[PDB]
Amino acid sequence: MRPLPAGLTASQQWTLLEWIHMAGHIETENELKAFLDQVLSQAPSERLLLALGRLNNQNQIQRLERVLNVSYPSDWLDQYMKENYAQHDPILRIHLGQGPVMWEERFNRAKGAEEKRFIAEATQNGMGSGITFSAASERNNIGSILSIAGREPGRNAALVAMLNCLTPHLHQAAIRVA
Amino acid sequence: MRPLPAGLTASQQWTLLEWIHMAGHIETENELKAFLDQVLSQAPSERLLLALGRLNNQNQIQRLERVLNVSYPSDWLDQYMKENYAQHDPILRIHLGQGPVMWEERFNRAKGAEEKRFIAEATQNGMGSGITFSAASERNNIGSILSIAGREPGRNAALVAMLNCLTPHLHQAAIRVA
Ligand SMILES: CCCCCCCCCC(=O)N[C@H]1CCOC1=O
Ligand SMILES: CCCCCCCCCC(=O)N[C@H]1CCOC1=O
Repeated sequence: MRPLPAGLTASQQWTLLEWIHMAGHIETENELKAFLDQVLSQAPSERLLLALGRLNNQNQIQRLERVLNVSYPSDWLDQYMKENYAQHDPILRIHLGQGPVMWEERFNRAKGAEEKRFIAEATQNGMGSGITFSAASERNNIGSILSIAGREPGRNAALVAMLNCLTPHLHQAAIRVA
Repeated sequence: MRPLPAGLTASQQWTLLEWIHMAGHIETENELKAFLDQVLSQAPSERLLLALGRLNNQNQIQRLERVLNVSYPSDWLDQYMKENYAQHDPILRIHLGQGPVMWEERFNRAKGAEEKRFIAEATQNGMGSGITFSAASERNNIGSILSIAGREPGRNAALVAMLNCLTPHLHQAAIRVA
């Protein structure tokens, strides 16, 4: 169980409490999207996506089970699907449950030709910077990712810690919804 | 979704945050008992039980699915089973999800002969006073009760509100465990 954030203001503590409390009441996809809309309204980004996947033995997604697009550009997602980006996107190779991953950091470390191609295209589409939080359940090798695009979220240590702590609860909600 | 408590101190707010955060990570019966042990250590009682049941159309338990005895006296539970108290105990007739129920209040309103008999026996066994919190999911007509014996918990408005808010999360955990 990931530790709760230190250094939050009373308002930030209350927000996180509200978020986890609300997450525990989510039963439907509509409720989940609506809740993610509200979370996003508190973050310096307009682009959020949650995905649920079946995992390999190293907690990496081997199959996407459910994608809940809250606010990624539909044209970007259409391209991602058409161009087979799932196979090249470094973010889909994360070991879920191992801590938040900053995209710029991960992208800078990419060496493969197809990976670099993807990164260049993501960059042109305003997706060169962002953060992905994750949680995994080995009850049935299933995990979730919460992705937020932009440079500003990663710079807000409090928000990062709050979203990180929310993620396991979003994961349980996503399992219930699925 | 039940509203979060007003008037909590920062320490009480933190406790509730820790409880709901922890509840969302519970996967096994062992984890659930251990967690309930920790919650009980924060309440003026030594007697706690959680039960999961299938519900009728009015959100009353029609069948007990799982009982997790944390600290009810084993002899009391043995008697409860042997003497068919499930059929007479006013607390098992609660409409789950309709707010905390104070036992003394409920017991004072009992008119049936067998009900009164049960109440007299419960009273002799130190179970004349207490509180039952509840939550229900109509996804599959399933609900949980959290019972705590004693007069002192009910007198602590903050604790009552905190436990009440924790209960839906205990319910989701109990479903996962079952
Ligand atoms: C089935 C295809 C739709 C699933 C797309 C899921 C993408 C999740 C990982 C993620 O956030 N990657 C970022 C990295 C840069 O650009 C993206 O998009
Ligand atoms: C299958 C039998 C065991 C299940 C027992 C469940 C009891 C839950 C309701 C409850 O807390 N009633 C109180 C009221 C006074 O005395 C009790 O015990």
